[PDB]
Amino acid sequence: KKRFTPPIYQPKFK
Amino acid sequence: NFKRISYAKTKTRAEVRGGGRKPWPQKGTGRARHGSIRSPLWRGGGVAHGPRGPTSYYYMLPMKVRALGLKVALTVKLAQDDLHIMDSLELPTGDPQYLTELAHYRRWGDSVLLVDLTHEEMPQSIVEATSRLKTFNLIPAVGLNVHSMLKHQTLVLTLPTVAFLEDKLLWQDSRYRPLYPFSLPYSDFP
Amino acid sequence: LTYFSARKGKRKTVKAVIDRFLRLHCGLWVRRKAGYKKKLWKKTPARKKRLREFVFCNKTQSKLLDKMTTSFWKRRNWYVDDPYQKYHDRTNLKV
Amino acid sequence: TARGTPSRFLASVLHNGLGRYVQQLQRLSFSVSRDGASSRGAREFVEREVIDFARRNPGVVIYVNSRPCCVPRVVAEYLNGAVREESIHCKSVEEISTLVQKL
Amino acid sequence: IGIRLTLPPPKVVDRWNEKRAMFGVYDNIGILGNFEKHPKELIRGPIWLRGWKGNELQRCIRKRKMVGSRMFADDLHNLNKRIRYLYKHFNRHGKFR
Amino acid sequence: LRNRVTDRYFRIQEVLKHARHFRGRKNRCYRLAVRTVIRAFVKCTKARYLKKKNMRTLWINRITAASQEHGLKYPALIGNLVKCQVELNRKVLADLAIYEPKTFKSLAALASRRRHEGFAAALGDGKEPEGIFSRVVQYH
Amino acid sequence: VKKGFRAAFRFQKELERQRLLRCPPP
Amino acid sequence: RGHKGERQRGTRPRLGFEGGQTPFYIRIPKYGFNEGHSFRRQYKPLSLNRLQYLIDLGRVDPSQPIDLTQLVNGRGVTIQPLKRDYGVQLVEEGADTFTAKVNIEVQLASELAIAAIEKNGGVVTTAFYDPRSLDIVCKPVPFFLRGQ
Amino acid sequence: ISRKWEKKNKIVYPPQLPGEPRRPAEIYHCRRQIKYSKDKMWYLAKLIRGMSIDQALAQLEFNDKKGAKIIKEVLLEAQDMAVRDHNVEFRSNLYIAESTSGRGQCLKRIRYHGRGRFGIMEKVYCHYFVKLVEGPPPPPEPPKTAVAHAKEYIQQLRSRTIVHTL
RNA sequence: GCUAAACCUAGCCCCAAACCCACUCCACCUUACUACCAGACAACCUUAGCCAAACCAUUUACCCAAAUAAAGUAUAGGCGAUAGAAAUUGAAACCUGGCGCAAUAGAUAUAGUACCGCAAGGGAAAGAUGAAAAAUUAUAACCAAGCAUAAUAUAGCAAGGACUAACCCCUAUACCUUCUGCAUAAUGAAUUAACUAGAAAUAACUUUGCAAGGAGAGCCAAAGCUAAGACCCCCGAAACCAGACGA
RNA sequence: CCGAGCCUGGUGAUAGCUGGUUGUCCAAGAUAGAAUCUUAGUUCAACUUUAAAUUUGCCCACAGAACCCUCUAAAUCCCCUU
RNA sequence: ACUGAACUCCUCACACCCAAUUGGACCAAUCUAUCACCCUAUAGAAGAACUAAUGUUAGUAUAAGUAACAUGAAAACAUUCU
RNA sequence: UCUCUUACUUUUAACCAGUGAAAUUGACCUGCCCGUGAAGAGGCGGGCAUAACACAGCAAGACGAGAAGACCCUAUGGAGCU
Ligand SMILES: [Mg+2]
Ligand SMILES: [Mg+2]
Ligand SMILES: [Mg+2]
Ligand SMILES: [Mg+2]
Ligand SMILES: [Mg+2]
Ligand SMILES: [Mg+2]
Ligand SMILES: [Mg+2]
Ligand SMILES: [Mg+2]
Ligand SMILES: [Mg+2]
Ligand SMILES: [Mg+2]
Ligand SMILES: [Mg+2]
Ligand SMILES: [Mg+2]
Ligand SMILES: [Mg+2]
Ligand SMILES: [Mg+2]
Ligand SMILES: [Mg+2]
Ligand SMILES: [Mg+2]
Ligand SMILES: [Mg+2]
Ligand SMILES: [Mg+2]
Ligand SMILES: [Mg+2]
Ligand SMILES: [Mg+2]
Ligand SMILES: [Mg+2]
Ligand SMILES: [Mg+2]
Ligand SMILES: [Mg+2]
Ligand SMILES: [Mg+2]
Ligand SMILES: [Mg+2]
Ligand SMILES: [Mg+2]
Ligand SMILES: [Mg+2]
Ligand SMILES: [Mg+2]
Ligand SMILES: [Mg+2]
Ligand SMILES: [Mg+2]
Ligand SMILES: [Mg+2]
Ligand SMILES: [Mg+2]
Ligand SMILES: [Mg+2]
Ligand SMILES: [Mg+2]
Ligand SMILES: [Mg+2]
Ligand SMILES: [Mg+2]
Ligand SMILES: [Mg+2]
Ligand SMILES: [Mg+2]
Ligand SMILES: [Mg+2]
Ligand SMILES: [Mg+2]
Ligand SMILES: [Mg+2]
Repeated sequence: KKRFTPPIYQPKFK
Repeated sequence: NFKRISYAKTKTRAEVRGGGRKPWPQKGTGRARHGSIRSPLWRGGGVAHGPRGPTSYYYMLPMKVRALGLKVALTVKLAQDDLHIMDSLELPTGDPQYLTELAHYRRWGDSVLLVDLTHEEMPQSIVEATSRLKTFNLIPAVGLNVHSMLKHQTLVLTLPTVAFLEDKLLWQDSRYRPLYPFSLPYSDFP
Repeated sequence: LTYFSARKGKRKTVKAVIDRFLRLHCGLWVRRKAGYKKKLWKKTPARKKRLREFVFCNKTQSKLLDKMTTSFWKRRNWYVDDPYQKYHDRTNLKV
Repeated sequence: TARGTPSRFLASVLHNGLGRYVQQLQRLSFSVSRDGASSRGAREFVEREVIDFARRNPGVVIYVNSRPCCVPRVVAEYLNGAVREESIHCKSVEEISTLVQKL
Repeated sequence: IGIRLTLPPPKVVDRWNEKRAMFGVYDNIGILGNFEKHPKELIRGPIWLRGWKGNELQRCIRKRKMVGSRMFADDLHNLNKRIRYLYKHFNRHGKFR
Repeated sequence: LRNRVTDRYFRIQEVLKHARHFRGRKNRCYRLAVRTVIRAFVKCTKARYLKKKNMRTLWINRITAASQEHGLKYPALIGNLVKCQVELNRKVLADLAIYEPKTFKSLAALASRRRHEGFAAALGDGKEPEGIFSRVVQYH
Repeated sequence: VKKGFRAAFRFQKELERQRLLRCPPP
Repeated sequence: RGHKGERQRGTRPRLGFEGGQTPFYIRIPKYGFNEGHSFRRQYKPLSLNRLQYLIDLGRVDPSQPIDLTQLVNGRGVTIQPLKRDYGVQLVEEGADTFTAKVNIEVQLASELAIAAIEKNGGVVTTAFYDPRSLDIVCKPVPFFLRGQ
Repeated sequence: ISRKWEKKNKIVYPPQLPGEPRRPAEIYHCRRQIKYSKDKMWYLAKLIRGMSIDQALAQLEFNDKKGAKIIKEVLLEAQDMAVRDHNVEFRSNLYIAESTSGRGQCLKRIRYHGRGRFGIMEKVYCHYFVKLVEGPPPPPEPPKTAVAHAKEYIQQLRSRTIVHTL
C-alpha cells in the first residue's frame, strides 16, 4: 500500500 | 534475622502511572523499537528486579539448639572469667557513680549485663542506679538471651537466678515428645 | 502441573498419574501394558499372558512420576488387606 | 610496556663490590595500630622478630611510631634518597619478614 | 564525573542507644518461661506476615485473602495484576522442567 | 538506588594510565582505550619470541659479516667451532668480533686449520695422524 | 547524592597527591 | 542458558510434554490402583517385641489396662487422627522371648499375637472406634479444654 | 561558571632586592558574554599574537569584522587600567604576550525546515583573553640556516654508539 | 580555563493506630461561572476478551466470608492442559518505623503546568554561596566528553620489541552475535555521566541439633526428623472485547 | 498514517522470531539416533559437570563366527599374558 | 654443511592458552552487631559492577562556519526619483 | 529535438559581514598493480608510489546516506472476501 509515517513534534521547552 | 521486616517497595513497569498507547510506529520512523513508555529501559519507569512488597525473613530454630546455644554462651562467659555470681543485688545508697566505681575497681570492663529474676522482685536502688546509664542494664531471668550476653563483656547472675537457668536448661534433656504445645496445663509441668 | 497455585500456593498433582500408576514406598511405580483388553483374537496366548503382568517402570519414568506428584503420594500406607504390602519394603540390596 | 614507563641503566650507587660493601638501607619507620584487626601481623612481628632483625645488621635503624591507624605501612629510605612506601595490610609474619628482608 | 569532591560529614552513631543496648530482650520466652507465648508473637509489622515467611506470590495471595477485603481500588488492581504476572511467570515460563 | 557505584572514576584512571602516550582519541575515549590497551598488552606479551629471533638473527648476521671480513664463511666457521670442543654461543662471538679482534682472528685461524685437517683426513681416509688439533677428549 | 566515604577519601588523597605533585613544596 | 530458542527465552512446555508425541503417562490405560484409597482403613503396626521393650523401659506400666491413650502417653506409636486411621493393629513379630503378662486393648490382633499374649496370662480385647473417638482418645487434654 | 582570569591582577609579589632585574609587568583582562563566534575570535587572536599594542590597534582599526572594534576597546581599557593602576608610565612600551578565545554559555532555538522536522539552533557565544606585558616586544624566532642543520646532523652522527652488545 | 562538574529539601512507598471531609457575600445545569415565567419522557439487564492446552470450537485462579493441617483428598474436566472444597482440635485485648531513597531514584507532580486535537485523552526537565547579600569580599584552585595554550613533517587497525633521541628497522587482518567459517563490502555503535537485565517448587548436595523417634498441635519414619546454605533474564509486533468521541 | 480510527482497561497480552545479558584465576569439557500437522522447535537416546560404593576398561592367542551359483579385498567380534 | 617453532634441555617452583556447559577459590561502594576513626576485618541481606541491545535522558565534537538568508537609491533626514 | 550549437539578462555561481542546519560518524598517520581470503582489499603477501597544508568543478570506487525489502521463502503470529 501507500506506507507513510507522520512526523512527531517535540515539546516547546527544549 | 527473625525480627526483620524490610519495608522497601519499588513499583514495576505496570504500577507506574503512565504508559498506555504506542509512541511512534515501529516500521514507520527509523528510531528505536519501543511499544510503551515507563519501562525499566526508559527515564522515569519502574524497577525491573527490585524489592516487591514487604519481605519477611521468618524462621525458627529448634528449642534444643537454642538451649544448647544458651548453655554454650554460659560456658564461654564462665571460662573467660566474665561471670560473677552474686547473692543479693542490693546497693547501700543506689547511685550510678558508686556503681561504676565498683565496676572499675573489681575489673569488669566497659559493659556488664546485670540479670535478676521474676522482674517484680527487684530493689529500687539498683533500678535507679541503672536508669541513668547506658552500658548498665537490668533484665529479668526470663529476658536473658545470647545477643545481649555477647554484646556485653561480663555477666552477673544470682543464686536463685542461676538455679532457675540451670533447671530450665536441664528440662530440655530427658523429656517426652512435643505432640501438643506446652502451653497446656499438662500434669507434672507447671 | 501448577508449581504455585492462586489460593494455597502449594504444589498440585496429576490425577492421571494416580489413576494409571501405583507408587511403592521403595521407589518403584507399578504400571500396566497397553492393549491388554483390545483385539485379543489375533494375539497368541503368550502375548496375552505377557500383557497381563504388572511391569515396573524405568529411571527417568519414575523420576517424572515423582516430580508430577507431591509428598502425599510418597508416604507409607498400612492397609488391612493390601495385596502389595510385601512389595513396599525391598530387602537384599547391595548398591 | 616499555614505551610507556621510563627506564634506566644497571650500575652501582658508589661501587660497593670494588672496595667494601655497605648497607644501603637506613631507616625503617613502622606504623602499627594499637587496636584493630588489620595490623596483627605487624604487631606479632614487632613482638617476636624486630629485635632479631635489628641485631642482624647494626646499620639499619628501626622506628616504631605505634600510631593508631587502619592500614599498616612501612617507610624504607636508602643512601641515594629514594623513599619506597609499601603497605603490609593483612599479612602474616613470614610475609612481612620476607618483605623487609627483600627491602 | 560522578565523584563527590568534598568529604561527607562524619556520621556519628551512638552504639549504646535504646534499641541497640536493649536488643534481643525477651527473646526465646517459650523455653525458660514455662511456655506462655510463642516468640513469633513479638514481631511487630504487617498483619499478613506476623510469623510467616512464604514466597513472593504467596505473600500477595495472603495479603489479598486477609487484607484484600479492606484495601483501595488502584492498590487492589495493582495487586491483582502482580498476582497474574507472577502466576504467568511461575506456571508457564522458567526452567528446570 | 541502593549501594550503587561510587568508585568508577578510579577504574577509568587505572585503565587510562596505560594509554597516556597514544595518538588520536584513543588516549581519551575509554571505549576505545580498553581495546587499545588490550591489544598493546597482547602484542607486548607475544613479541618475546619475535625479539629473541631478531636478536639471534642479528648475532648470526654479525658473525657472518665478521667471517666474511676475515676471509671465511659462516657455516664452515660454525662447523669448525663445534668440531673443536669449544662451546661459545653467538653472543660472545659477536662481542669478540666487535670489541676483541685478536681473539676472533685466532679463532678464525683455528677454524681454517681444523677445516684443512678435516679435508686432509677425508682425502686420505685418515690413518695415523688424523689432525693435531683434533683428538677429542674422553670424559667418563 | 552518592552514599560513601572510603571512595571519597581515596579521591581526596588523590587530589592531595596531584596538588603536591604540581606544586612541589621546598 | 546455552544457545537461543525456547531453552533461553524461558517459553518451555509443561513437565511431561514430548513435543506433540504422546507422553508416557497417557498411552497407558487407567486401572483400579488408587480407586478408593481415601476410604480404606489404615492401622499402625505394633509388635510384641516393642511392647516388651516399652514395658522393660518403664514407659508402659503392666499394672494398668493398656488401650490407646496409654500408648499415646508412653509414645510408642504415633496415632494420626486424620489420614483415615481406625486404631493400631497388633504384630506377632516379637513372639519369642516375650514375658509381660498384661491385658491390652488392640483394634486388630492376629491369632499368633493373641496366643503369645495368652501364654503368659494376658487378655486381648478387640474394639472398634470412629475417627471422632480416635481423636478424643489420642489427645484428651484439648478435648477437655474444648467445652463439649 | 568559573572566573579566574580577572583575579590574576591581584597577585602581590614581595619587594625585590637591588641585585635583581626589573621584571616585566603582567596585566590580565577579559570580557564575558560576547555575541560572536569562537573561530573568528581565535582568527583575530592569531592575527594579533605577539606584536606591539599600537600595531595591533592599527591592524584592528582597519579590520572589517564584528569583533575587531570589541578587541580594540578591550585593548584600550586594558592599557588604561595598566597606566592608571598597574603602575605603567609608557603607553607604547607594551606588547601582547598571550591572546586566545574561549566559549560562552549557549541556548537552544528552532530552525524550521521544509517538513515536520526541524533543527537545534544553539546560540554560539565566546569570550576573549589577552595579557599585556611591558617592555619592548621580543623579536621573532629567525629560521635556522644550513649551518644549524649541518651541526645538528654532525651531533646526531657523533652521538650514536655501539648497540645490542656490552 | 572557558565550556561546565558534587553540595539537601519539597518529600516520595508500605506498616501499627485512627474510620476522613466538604456555604465569608454573589454566580453554577441555557452559550455552567447567565437574577426574573406555563407539558411535567429520562436508572432498575448473563460483562467480554487475551493467554494456555504447542491450533482451537468444551475448559483456563480473578468470584472480596481472616491463619494452618486435612489437601492439592474425594471430585469436575475434548477424564487433559487444569480447577478445587467440605466434615474436624483450633485463631492472647493496649506501645509513634524503615539492615528504602534523595530530583535520570523515590507519586507524573513545585503540576496534572506548557504543548497536541473541535473532541475523550496524552502529557515532560525545574530549586544548590553564605551565621550576618542590610558581608556584591576576592578568591581556594585541581578530574570526563569539545576547544586555544602548543597545527601538519614520508609508510600505512594506529600496537609491540627496542637503542643516547617522535619518525626511520622488523613483526602483526578492530570489538560482541545469529554462523563450520565474519574486520570482511552482515548485524550495533560519536563520546562522557546516571539507569537497565537470573525473581522460584518437589526431588537433590553440605553442615549443626535430636534420635527409634524428630518436629512449637497437623507431617514423616524397617536410621530417621528439623534448621541453614545452594537455582533457574531483559526489551521488541500485527490482532480481539468492553466504556466513552468525532460529518 | 481506514481491506476498517483516535483514548483507557483487559496487558508487563502472546509470539518455535531479532538483539543484548555486567570483575579475576584454575580444572573438566565437541554431537551413533528415534518420535512429533516436525526438520527455524520440543521429548527421549549418547557424551559432558559433582561426592561416594564395587572391580575390572583397552591391542590381547593357539581357537571360534552356515552362505550358492562367479570373483568376495582392506577388516571386525570374545580373548587370562605385557 | 649450515639456517630453521610455543619440541627438548639450563637456576626456580610449576593450577596460570577449546564452543555451549559444570565445578572450586577471591574481590567493592549500603545498612546492622563487634574493635580502630586519615578507612579496615569478622557475620546477615542486596535495586551489589556495562566497550555494545538502530537501549532512555542531559552536556558536547566531525560533518560544517556547509546549504538557506534578509535592506531600492541619494540625502538637511524637513525630502526627491523608478 | 539534431546535424552544430551560439549572442545577452535574472535566479544562481566565486569572495567579504552574521544567524546558521539535516542525514551521517568504530577509530584513520587514507596511493596503484598482480595474487589470496566469508568467493569484488587503501589496512593480507610480492612489487611500484611518497615533503606538508587550503581554495574552485565532474562522477569511477568506499557493494555511500533515507526505509529490520513492498519481490521469493518460514511462522500451528493475524486480517479482508466468498
Ligand atoms: Mg498500563
Ligand atoms: Mg507491547
Ligand atoms: Mg519511577
Ligand atoms: Mg542472542
Ligand atoms: Mg537453535
Ligand atoms: Mg508458546
Ligand atoms: Mg501428531
Ligand atoms: Mg493457545
Ligand atoms: Mg472449613
Ligand atoms: Mg522526578
Ligand atoms: Mg518524571
Ligand atoms: Mg578534559
Ligand atoms: Mg611498516
Ligand atoms: Mg560483552
Ligand atoms: Mg541476527
Ligand atoms: Mg551463511
Ligand atoms: Mg562491517
Ligand atoms: Mg543479518
Ligand atoms: Mg551504522
Ligand atoms: Mg456538513
Ligand atoms: Mg515478551
Ligand atoms: Mg520452530
Ligand atoms: Mg631457535
Ligand atoms: Mg613444552
Ligand atoms: Mg582445558
Ligand atoms: Mg534494579
Ligand atoms: Mg543492577
Ligand atoms: Mg557508562
Ligand atoms: Mg540511523
Ligand atoms: Mg548504548
Ligand atoms: Mg562541503
Ligand atoms: Mg551560497
Ligand atoms: Mg560567509
Ligand atoms: Mg581470516
Ligand atoms: Mg582484488
Ligand atoms: Mg572498507
Ligand atoms: Mg527483514
Ligand atoms: Mg510448525
Ligand atoms: Mg494460527
Ligand atoms: Mg489465535
Ligand atoms: Mg476481525
